[PDB]
Amino acid sequence: ALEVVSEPFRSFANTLVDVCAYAGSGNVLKVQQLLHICSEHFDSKEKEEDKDKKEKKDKDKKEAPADMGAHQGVAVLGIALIA
Amino acid sequence: KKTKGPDAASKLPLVTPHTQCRLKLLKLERIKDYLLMEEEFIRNQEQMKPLEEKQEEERSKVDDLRGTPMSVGTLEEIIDDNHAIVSTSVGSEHYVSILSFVDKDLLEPGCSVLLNHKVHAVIGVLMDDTDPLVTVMKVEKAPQETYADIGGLDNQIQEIKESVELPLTHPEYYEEMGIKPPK
Amino acid sequence: AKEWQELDDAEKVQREPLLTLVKEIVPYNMAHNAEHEACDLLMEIEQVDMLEKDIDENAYAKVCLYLTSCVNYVPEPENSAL
Amino acid sequence: EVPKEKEKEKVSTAVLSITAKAKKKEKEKEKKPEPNFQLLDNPARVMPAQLKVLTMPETCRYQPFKPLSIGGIIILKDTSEDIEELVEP
Repeated sequence: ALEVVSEPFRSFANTLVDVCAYAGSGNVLKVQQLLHICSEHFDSKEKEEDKDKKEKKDKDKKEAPADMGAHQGVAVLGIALIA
Repeated sequence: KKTKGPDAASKLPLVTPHTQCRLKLLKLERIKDYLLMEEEFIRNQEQMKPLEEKQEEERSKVDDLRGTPMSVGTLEEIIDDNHAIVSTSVGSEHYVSILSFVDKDLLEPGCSVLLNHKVHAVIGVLMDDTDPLVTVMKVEKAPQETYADIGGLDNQIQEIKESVELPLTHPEYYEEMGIKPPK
Repeated sequence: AKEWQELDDAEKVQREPLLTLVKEIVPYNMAHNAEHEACDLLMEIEQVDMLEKDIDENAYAKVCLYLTSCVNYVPEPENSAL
Repeated sequence: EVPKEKEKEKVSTAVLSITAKAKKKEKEKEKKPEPNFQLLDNPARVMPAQLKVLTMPETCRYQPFKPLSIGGIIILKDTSEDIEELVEP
């Protein structure tokens, strides 16, 4: 909330700070919400370059799924963020 | 390209405990959770990013020039840069003109060549002519078993593993001596 | 939890964590205190299975780490002189 | 009388996992005049559906000597002069 006092770069920092917080804490709430909003709010307009950091940080909060969800993150990443 | 097309499987990283237990419940729930996440994201991003200025008018032009019912024919002795000979399924040697859309490379004799129905003209190359009786032999839903499921065959399993898995797992082990891996 | 779990030293041990978790989520500490007042001590050996399942479960818990925090406080006594 | 030019271009969520319980707990934590009797001007349109059920506005000084169940131009009775609102737009 305190970082809501700046331009879309405030949204940048918001995504970054949440990611830097949840390193390995595999969840669905924050992951889903960021994954959705970040790419649903910045690709349309000229202001962009946020929708990369969320996915590029799915590892964080997901990089340590007891070495179980890793094989799923690979699927989602490879299929989506490239193809 | 030599695509190393995998079995396009393993969508089940494998539930560790097989005894009905809440651990199983939680793990399979995690699996479903990521699957639903993937479905949601793909649908949402398909709907969003209004690239509706698509179709790349030009590709529409190409499709327009290559009419409806295109036909599959076998390219033959290529005569000139802008000319080549084709052989339809009835084995009739038409003399068509290679249009510009076709990459002059990748069109070798014996390579199946697309054509325009009315005026036989090489319109595009086809690099997928695998015999529909042969493509049915590619395993695309990996059978659900693991080396632990089989038992009592250590010595007889290590031998296969040393010629079906290790040679592509740690191939340095083999080259270091220069022995070609058993095939 | 104190009687049926180890009714014959069977694989029922794996089910007591399920019961005590799906139930008494908030008072799981106290439900465990009542359960392990006698059940853990009657067989110090059984505690290994409990520790194993809780360890393998810690990686799985609620989105909010209240369970994961819960599954982190609870294992200390089990790792204790117990 | 409305532009009626709306556009959402959004996707509805489908998030449905064990996380629903956390969503519910967090949500609880956070939450804890009409026409048919109006008036009308003189040269105002009168639909034939109401050419026979209108109202006689006696307020002004004059009344229509012609029976009032039709439409069309009807010349009213001429009362004394010096009336109010002698307007001829």
